[PDB]
Amino acid sequence: TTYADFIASGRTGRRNAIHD
Amino acid sequence: VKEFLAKAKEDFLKKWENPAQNTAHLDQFERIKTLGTGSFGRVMLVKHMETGNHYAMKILDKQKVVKLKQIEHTLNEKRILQAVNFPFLVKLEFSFKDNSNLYMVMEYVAGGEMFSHLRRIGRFSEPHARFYAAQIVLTFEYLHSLDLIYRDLKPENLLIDQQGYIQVTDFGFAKRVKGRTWTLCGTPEYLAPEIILSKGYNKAVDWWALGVLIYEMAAGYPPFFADQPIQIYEKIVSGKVRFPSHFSSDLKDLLRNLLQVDLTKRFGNLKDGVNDIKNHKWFATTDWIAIYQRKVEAPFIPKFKGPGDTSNFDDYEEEEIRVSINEKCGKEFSEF
Ligand SMILES: O=S(=O)(NCCNC/C=C/c1ccc(Br)cc1)c1cccc2cnccc12
Repeated sequence: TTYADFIASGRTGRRNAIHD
Repeated sequence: VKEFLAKAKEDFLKKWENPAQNTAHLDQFERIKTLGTGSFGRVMLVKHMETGNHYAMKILDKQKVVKLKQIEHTLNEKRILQAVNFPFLVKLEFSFKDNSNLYMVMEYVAGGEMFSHLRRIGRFSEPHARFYAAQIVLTFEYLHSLDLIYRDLKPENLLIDQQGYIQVTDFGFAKRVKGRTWTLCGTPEYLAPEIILSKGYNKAVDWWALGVLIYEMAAGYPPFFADQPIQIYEKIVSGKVRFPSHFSSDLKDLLRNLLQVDLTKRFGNLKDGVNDIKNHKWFATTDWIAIYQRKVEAPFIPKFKGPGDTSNFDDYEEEEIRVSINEKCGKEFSEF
């Protein structure tokens, strides 16, 4: 499931902002 | 509305032109606890000793803002923040600076981040998500009217207050711009294709970001995700979205419009402006007046147990405040 696919991933926590 | 915003432009303009400075000292506050952290600073629960009030003080290291080439952006932040005034934006109460850092003492929003609840809860029901959308809809309608672009919409930047309402924080990429702009800014998951495609952009990126928000709220995960940002950018520019089977048809069609790669076909960017959204089928039950007044039934109310209660925020290691004997980046920040 997409949900499963999402929880197993590297970006489930707080996402940082892209500067340079 | 048009009348409202009309009066609104005038107070912002006055403020825009004569931005305020140094409204306090460090030693008037009692440092209590880090509520968030970032590339060049941390936000702290702080207590004003004279009033016994609590605020969130943002502490920017001057040297690190310089190393990361973020001077203009930092300047935009304080200037735009002290100038705006809306029910869904956090209030900047003070600002000052010392030899070592820059400070912005804002209002302590007790409810915690939207991110936190949504992660724990999983996904929001359409009605709960819509409650929150409507609030970003008006907020953008206000923001854009002042020729501002927000540029950093994500659950991490939206806080919930005592009444279950939204409080948009972090105006580190906010910019007053008439015409196109070019900085690669934001969070990967929320970038509009034009931005990743280095093609100059306008406000339309704020409506694509909203389209992403609503999606992550109702389904529990972003419409485009992968392990590394390059993989995400690839998805964003592909213009291929799959919708969860539990999405209503009205929601699927609001989202098709908001997440339009063709920005001459994207809602919010069209002839009728923000009304295309405010008049969409999904929103047919929303009382925008009642919502602006905070007279709507808030679907969820994070309850907290008293002032200074920080149980809706994650724990962070405490770094100690160090203030140099030597003023650090004087010229670069003189207008702060
Ligand atoms: O702690 S916060 O930063 N929470 C929302 C910010 N989303 C995560 C970003 C954290 C961050 C901190 C320092 C830097 Br420099 C950059 C980002 C935060 C910021 C502004 C006002 C707040 C009021 N009440 C609680 C928290 C408040």
